[PDB]
Amino acid sequence: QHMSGSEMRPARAKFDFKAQTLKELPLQKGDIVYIYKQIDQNWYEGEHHGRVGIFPRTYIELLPPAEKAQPKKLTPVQVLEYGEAIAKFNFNGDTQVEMSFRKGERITLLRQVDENWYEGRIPGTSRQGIFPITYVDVIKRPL
Repeated sequence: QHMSGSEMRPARAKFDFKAQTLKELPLQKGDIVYIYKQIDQNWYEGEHHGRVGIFPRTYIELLPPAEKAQPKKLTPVQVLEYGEAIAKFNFNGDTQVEMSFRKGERITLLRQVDENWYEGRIPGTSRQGIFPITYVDVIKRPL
């Protein structure tokens, strides 16, 4: 609400730095530090090993780049699957709203118009149309 206290950023120590004063704290190559406040353009301040001090920004890397694609693991939720179906009988429509298919093509279930009618499309979205359920066979209902 106040809009103050920006979040710190993870910085990586490019090299090791020896503390010369109490304000300055020691840093070792590879040591990760968090910059909660920038002392100056040439000096940065952050926390390391539970300690706080200052060091030349030229010795650390502010939020280093990520070479990993970052798969973000996975989750059982936030998922979806399209339904599958196959025509039971050859079908030859004569209208744009009505598509055509043979007695062996796969169909993607989208939704049910009413009870005996539904909308579907061929994988890849090549064709789309409506037709009676009694003329198609379902393989897997949508979740």
